[PDB]
Amino acid sequence: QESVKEFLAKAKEEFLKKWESPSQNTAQLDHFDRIKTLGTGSFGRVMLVKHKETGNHYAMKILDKQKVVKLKQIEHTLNEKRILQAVNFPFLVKLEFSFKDNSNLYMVMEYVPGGEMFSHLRRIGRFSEPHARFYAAQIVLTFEYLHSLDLIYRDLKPENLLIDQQGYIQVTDFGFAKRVKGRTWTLCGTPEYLAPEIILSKGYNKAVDWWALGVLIYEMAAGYPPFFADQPIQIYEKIVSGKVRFPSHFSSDLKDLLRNLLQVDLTKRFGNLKNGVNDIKNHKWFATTDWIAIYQRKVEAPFIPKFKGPGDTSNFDDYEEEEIRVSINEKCGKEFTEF
Repeated sequence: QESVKEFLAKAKEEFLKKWESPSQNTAQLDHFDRIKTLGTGSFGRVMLVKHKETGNHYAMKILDKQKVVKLKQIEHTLNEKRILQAVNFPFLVKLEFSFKDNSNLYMVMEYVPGGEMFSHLRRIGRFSEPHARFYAAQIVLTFEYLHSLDLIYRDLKPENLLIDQQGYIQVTDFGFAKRVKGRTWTLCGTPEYLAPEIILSKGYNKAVDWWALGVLIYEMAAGYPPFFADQPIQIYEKIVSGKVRFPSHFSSDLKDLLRNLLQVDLTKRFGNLKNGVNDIKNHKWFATTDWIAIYQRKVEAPFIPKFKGPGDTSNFDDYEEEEIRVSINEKCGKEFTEF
């Protein structure tokens, strides 16, 4: 409908204004108190912090510049911040401030206290089809938004979907997101979610995000991913074969949708045909979904996470607490000039 076309035209205008003129240097470290480490990786961490004057809580992602350089993540880190400061959609975590110092890069996000979808899925075992469909619809609308801005996301997996106080999704971690008109070539993503054309080192496109949506829906409704194996080389063999076995408890509509998203030939894959996202939105599995009501957050969620307040960390786990050190000498200044 023209109403959807005009919504996406405005969304792209607002994105491009911030993309061309990015905000920089909008807070500093000593404006915040550190509370707890919420998760950790190769070159970065995420910490719960509290702003000292307003009392608001935030999730602060901290990247060590020297480690970003050594793990060959310069361009990816610059993509992450420039995209996050320019987007705006109900199911994306919001960036509130960004800054750098002699040692680190910082992205300060709104804190979502309900935890990762991954924790809730593994607790309960699997989601019913209605529960999986409520989350899937939010991912379909978010990919329709991002792809209309020429953005590929490239990191869909249950750990990157946080559950908010209303039981809706907020997508976090734009470390592999990129603005792409046409093809791109980098190997990135978690093994169980990789499309065949990434494994085979091709020039690939936004169709890899619709493949990853098929893996996510399968894992939500089964409890485990479709190409599961003990080591990556065996996972990759299963993916490129694309043979998939479905549990008997899956509906016939779910099986049919998943055969069309987990299509090895990217030129035949739902989301990547002449009708684009509408082949997914009009599929029988989504017949009960009110797309407008989902966007407006008017549907009652299947599940509300248990937590005590905006500073509660009980839905996240425990990590060794390490210093946030800042050198007296500036490191890697040239590489990160635009941040």
